[PDB]
Amino acid sequence: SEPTSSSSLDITSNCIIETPLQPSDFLPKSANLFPKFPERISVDSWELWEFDTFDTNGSVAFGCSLYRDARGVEQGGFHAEVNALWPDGTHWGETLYFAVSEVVENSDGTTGGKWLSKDGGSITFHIASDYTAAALDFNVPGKVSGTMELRNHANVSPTSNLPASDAEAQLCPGVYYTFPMGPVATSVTATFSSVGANGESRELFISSGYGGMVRGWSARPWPTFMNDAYYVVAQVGPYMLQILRTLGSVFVQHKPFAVARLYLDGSLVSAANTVVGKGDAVRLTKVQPDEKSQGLSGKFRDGNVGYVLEFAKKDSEHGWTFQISHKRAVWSEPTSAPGPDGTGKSGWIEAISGGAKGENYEGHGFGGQLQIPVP
Amino acid sequence: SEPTSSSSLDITSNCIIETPLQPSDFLPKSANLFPKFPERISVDSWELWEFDTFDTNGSVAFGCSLYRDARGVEQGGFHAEVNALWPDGTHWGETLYFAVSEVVENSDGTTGGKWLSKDGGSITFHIASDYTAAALDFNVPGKVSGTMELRNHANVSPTSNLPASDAEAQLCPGVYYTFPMGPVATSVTATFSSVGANGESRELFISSGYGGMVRGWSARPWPTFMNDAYYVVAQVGPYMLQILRTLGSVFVQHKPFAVARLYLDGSLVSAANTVVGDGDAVRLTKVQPDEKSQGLSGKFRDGNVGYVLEFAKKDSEHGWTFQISHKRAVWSEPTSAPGPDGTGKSGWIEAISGGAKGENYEGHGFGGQLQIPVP
Amino acid sequence: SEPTSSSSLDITSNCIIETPLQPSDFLPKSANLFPKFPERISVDSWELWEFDTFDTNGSVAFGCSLYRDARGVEQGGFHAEVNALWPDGTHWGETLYFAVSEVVENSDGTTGGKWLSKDGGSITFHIASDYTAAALDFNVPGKVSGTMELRNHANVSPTSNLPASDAEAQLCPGVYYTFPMGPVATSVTATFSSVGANGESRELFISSGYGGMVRGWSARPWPTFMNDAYYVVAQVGPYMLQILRTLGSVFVQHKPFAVARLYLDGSLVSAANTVVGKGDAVRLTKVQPDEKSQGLSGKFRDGNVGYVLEFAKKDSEHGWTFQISHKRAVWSEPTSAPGPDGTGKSGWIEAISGGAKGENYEGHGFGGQLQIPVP
Repeated sequence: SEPTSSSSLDITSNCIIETPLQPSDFLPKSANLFPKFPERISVDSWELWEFDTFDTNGSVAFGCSLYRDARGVEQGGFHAEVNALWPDGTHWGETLYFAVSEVVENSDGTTGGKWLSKDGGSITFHIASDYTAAALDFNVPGKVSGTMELRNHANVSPTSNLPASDAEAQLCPGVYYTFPMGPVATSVTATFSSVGANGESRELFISSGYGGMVRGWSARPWPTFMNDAYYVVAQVGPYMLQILRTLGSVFVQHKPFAVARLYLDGSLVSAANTVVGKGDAVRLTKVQPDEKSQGLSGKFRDGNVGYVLEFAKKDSEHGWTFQISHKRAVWSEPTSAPGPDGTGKSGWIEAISGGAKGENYEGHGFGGQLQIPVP
Repeated sequence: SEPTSSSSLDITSNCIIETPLQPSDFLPKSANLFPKFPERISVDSWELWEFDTFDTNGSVAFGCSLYRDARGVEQGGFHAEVNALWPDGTHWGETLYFAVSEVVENSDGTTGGKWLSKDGGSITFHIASDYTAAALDFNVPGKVSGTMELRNHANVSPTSNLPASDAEAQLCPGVYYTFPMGPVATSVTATFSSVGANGESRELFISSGYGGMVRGWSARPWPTFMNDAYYVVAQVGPYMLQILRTLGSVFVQHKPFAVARLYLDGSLVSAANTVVGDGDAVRLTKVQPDEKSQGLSGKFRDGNVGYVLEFAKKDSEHGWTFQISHKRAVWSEPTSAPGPDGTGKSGWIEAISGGAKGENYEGHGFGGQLQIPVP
Repeated sequence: SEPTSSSSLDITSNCIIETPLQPSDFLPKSANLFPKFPERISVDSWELWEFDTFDTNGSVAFGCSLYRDARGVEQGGFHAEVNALWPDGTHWGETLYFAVSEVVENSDGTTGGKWLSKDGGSITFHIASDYTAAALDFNVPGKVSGTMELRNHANVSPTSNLPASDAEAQLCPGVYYTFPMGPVATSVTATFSSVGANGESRELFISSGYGGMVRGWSARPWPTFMNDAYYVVAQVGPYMLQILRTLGSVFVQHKPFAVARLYLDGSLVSAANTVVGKGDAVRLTKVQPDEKSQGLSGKFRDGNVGYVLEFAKKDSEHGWTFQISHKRAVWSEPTSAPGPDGTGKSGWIEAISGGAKGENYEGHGFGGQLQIPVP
């Protein structure tokens, strides 16, 4: 509970270098929660600690992505992307900025994080030494206050499933993207200062909610390996799934990449770090509204109404397939100038069905898709 | 005095490396005229020493931008952009390539530079230890010979206004763009061997010309932080202004940046390193021909006939506003294949008017705009 | 003899770093066959050992490009492009991925290479210490087995013609592209398990064939310096020519580059490392089907039916001009989504004629062109 490792960066006091930085090495069988760029970042480098929640029916969602990268220097802070959805369709969403990001590892092996702004507002996290619990405290004046908790209850420990090699931790060479907590039950108690029309509103998820945690980092900037991405975490009957799939920019010859994990009754049954042309592999196919009647489209040039997600087992014909349809729109922000080819990012409360061949379990997910106009 | 530090690069002998280099650190309250990549240029690094002049009436102009740029090296050497405009509208413009670029700092604190080619041809500059004077000598056989001088006569020294921090010296992280001489009186006496359809011309500005000097450098190549730029140096009654404004490419999330300086009869009255986001800030708005009748358009996809330039003073409602109209075309070169979306660069002898509330000064500027086909 | 230098890379074990690596320095008057990134590759770097063959009549072709390439590693391993063409027009072509790539230099000065996969399949090469002979062995289960030989019989040695400076070995700064064996006679005996309608077929090129060898490497990825390339090796009467000619992407301001060599009965008579507006220069002009009736087009947006290739002496005004027309299609693969601006790569068995003024020699070449969808 005394700090034994400490990284503290102040984006307003010269911690950005304009040439590449190599991160600290990946640690096998660790959740690698301590920053990999501990003293300085480059204009390219990024680190992500992400915690999302939603209730079992998908009527409410609350997510928080904490970043260290240089995108927010002009706003004076590291990014904290906070998004909330109520049962009535109201959405609250902001990129919040915090001049200081401090992450410590304590002697007991717990990890603490603190995004701190000059006015004293903060978002903090605290993660158990064995990665089975995470707690966030929000204290952002005039924006959002409250708490979020994620807990793993599975039989097999988080540690048992942690990547043992760089390949198992990687989206692609040099891009690390990991789901170290696996299946989590969630709870939220939060208050938002102004929602919809200048009014305060509270939000609750009770210890019975779903969600997921993401730990990611890279020296490589996103445009150099992707121009389209999809992320979701979901519960579909007894299945717990989590996936990031990128579609490459021209700088990786438009190659797709994915990191994906599938649990069944709390046990890992599929781990994929490759796309169907190591462990397993995944295929992710966009669904168009001329193919499937149910599902919203986002507001930009990507008109898909959902996806088909297939987990293919290495040895066999036995796999798992999930139909994902966009059920409720969360966030929506452009990533280019408007127009017929304008791109953007859209968050979703997904309706998902499927499982093994013949199965038709039904559940929900929380995630989002993004394009940026990189060739 | 003899040279006390010396940077000499020669395109025949390993002057460029295929991986990134961090420049030497920015020096506070210095003009930073000595090369920031003194032993070798990197795959993407560029350094700029620029000296532009025009006469009080805008009838003649003469500009020279000296580069150490990996792009120029790939194209033949250390390069100089040289552009002249005569009262009848004839333009002379060439990119000149040199095998050797040498910059020294001397014991007395002066800075000397020499772009030199095999055949003896050369462009040299000599800058005073206190940056109040700069002299160029042109001796390029069959192209141009003569001299250029800039002399600052302000009672407040150039050093007093020099950037004291990376913030004040930067367009954006790692991109340095500075106007260390401030307001200068200029003169030029040059002969050009062939102008128009046959024929030698002299070109003269009497010490009572206007213009300005630019010192810039970065490890980051221009396409990674911009795809559209406007630069101008101008005199408008008692005002002397200098501004670069970039609009970002996808690689900086389309963020706009600016470095701008406004002097009032020799004293700095507004310093901006930020764009207004609806030191001080600047707003730069393009003007289209359906809005304003007076002004030329460039020959490429950017159809604007000028700009509105506003300096917004921190905490005040009252700033300065300048109307910029494209009066005379200088240089015009494509930067993509031609077509409806073809990009290019255009130089201008802009007609500029305005000032603070109640002011209507009128003057001229020398500048240019540029697009490149990067999303 | 025993290895005195060894570089062995394994995709299971930290073979690629996510930040730039500088290669080992170019060695003057060496074929530089040992890997320039010997301990690991970077996420940008690539290295090429390429060996191509065709018969004198242009009825059959067999080529093998061996790579260590970050893009290939991202896509499965150290890759080999293997392409074959039979007299009836049947083409066989695959990209093969290998877990291990090993190159050694032995005490006798020979260079040995081994692309090796988990199942024991391999492609090996062995190159003589004076670069006059090279032999490849293919042992790829279910794909291809056999041998390819290249031998130089010129009275002037390969060593006499090797580049002596970084400039003579370069396409552009930092991109090395070399033809160290010069003119070679070739021989192939190969068997392919499945070609056309699932049928194995043998392929024979008697020690009376033509072809060429390429050795290239760079820390700079292809999109950052090109978006269109043409490569060919050919025999036209007593002439043996070899050229790469790239057209720049926006990241090198669309500048064209070339590396080209022309031999007359075994002696180097033109070495060009520059495009027509140091040694000589080359001009490479596309020919359109509205200009010339004979010649195929590729299947993508580049509709050319051939090229005009001119070698220009600096210190005279004669040179050599060759007419290149696409005779037979070898490989054809898209490099973008399909459509009116869809790009791709096309291999060809070229018909080539020409020479100096008053010459009309006729022969054949093996090569290809490619575009990548980078502005």
